[PDB]
Amino acid sequence: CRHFSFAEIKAATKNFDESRVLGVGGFGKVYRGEIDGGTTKVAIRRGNPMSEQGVHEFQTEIEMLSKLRHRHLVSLIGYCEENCEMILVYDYMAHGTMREHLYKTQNPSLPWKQRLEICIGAARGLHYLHTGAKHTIIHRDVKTTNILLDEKWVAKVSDFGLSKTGSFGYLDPEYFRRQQLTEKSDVYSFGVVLFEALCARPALNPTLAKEQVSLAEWAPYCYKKGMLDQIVDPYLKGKITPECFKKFAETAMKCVLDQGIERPSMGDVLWNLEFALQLQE
Ligand SMILES: Nc1ncnc2c1ncn2[C@@H]1O[C@H](COP(=O)(O)OP(=O)(O)O)[C@@H](O)[C@H]1O
Ligand SMILES: [Mg+2]
Repeated sequence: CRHFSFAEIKAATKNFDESRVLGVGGFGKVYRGEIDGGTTKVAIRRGNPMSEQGVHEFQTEIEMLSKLRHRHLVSLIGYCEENCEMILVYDYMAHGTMREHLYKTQNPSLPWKQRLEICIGAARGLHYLHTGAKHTIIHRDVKTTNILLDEKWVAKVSDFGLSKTGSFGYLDPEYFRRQQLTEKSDVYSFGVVLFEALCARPALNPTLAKEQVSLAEWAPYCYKKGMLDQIVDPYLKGKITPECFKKFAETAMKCVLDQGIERPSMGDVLWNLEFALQLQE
C-alpha cells in the first residue's frame, strides 16, 4: 500500500479541479484523476481530518483494504496522510454505482442478464469478505450505492469505512432486537439489493402506502400473494424466464428472512444466483 505525496495527488487531480468531481459524500469529495504519468486512472477521496468518524472511517478503510485482493472489491492503490490530511486512492470505476443504472437516473436500464452478472459479482465479493480474509469481515453497509461498476461493467464492492473484523432501507431488523451483528446482516442487506435490481425502486420510499414503504417487506408480501411480477421493473417484464424468476425471487426472499439464523450464507446465495443465470438461458 503505497504512500502518495500531496504534490502527487494534486497533480493527479489538477489541484482538485471541480472539473474532476465524480461525486460528493459524507467522507468528502471524490475526484477523477490519473497517476503514473497518466497510464492508470484512479478515484481520489479527500476527507476532512477534523471529523473523528471521517478519520475512523479513513483508518478502517486502510487496515481492511491493504490486506484484501479480489476481482469484485474496489482496490485501494494508496493514500496520502501528508499535511495530516485524509486522501484515499482507488482505481476508477467508470460506470459509477449500480443504483445510478437502476432508477432516478437517465442512464438506460440494464439488460436482465447484465443485472444478474452484477449481482453475481457483488455476491462473490461478499463471499470473499465472509470466507476469504483472515477472519470474517462484516461489511455493514451493503447497498446499491456501494456496488460500483468498472468500464467493462464488472461489479465491485466498495466503501469499507464501517466494516468490522475478528442505511435505512438496508438495516437488519434483527440488529435492533438481538443487538449482535453477524455476516447474516450482510446477507439481509444483499437480499434488499437483489429486490432493488428486480424492482428498480428505492429500498425505502417514505411517501408510499404503509405496506410498500420498505421493499424488504413489500416484495416478499407480493411474492406470497402471487403478485411479485406486478412490481417488477417495467423494462424487465417478459424478459425473465419463469424458472429464473422463481429461483431469483426465492433466493432474495430467503435473504430478507426475519431471523439471521434462517438466512443462507453468501456461498449459498452466490450458487443460487449462478443457477438462476443458467435457467435464464
Ligand atoms: N472507485 C471509484 N470510482 C468512481 N467513482 C467512485 C469511486 N468510489 C466512489 N465513487 C463515487 O463517489 C460517490 C460518493 O460515495 P459516498 O460518499 O458513499 O456517497 P453515496 O453513498 O451517496 O454514493 C459515489 O456515489 C460514487 O459515485
Ligand atoms: Mg458509497
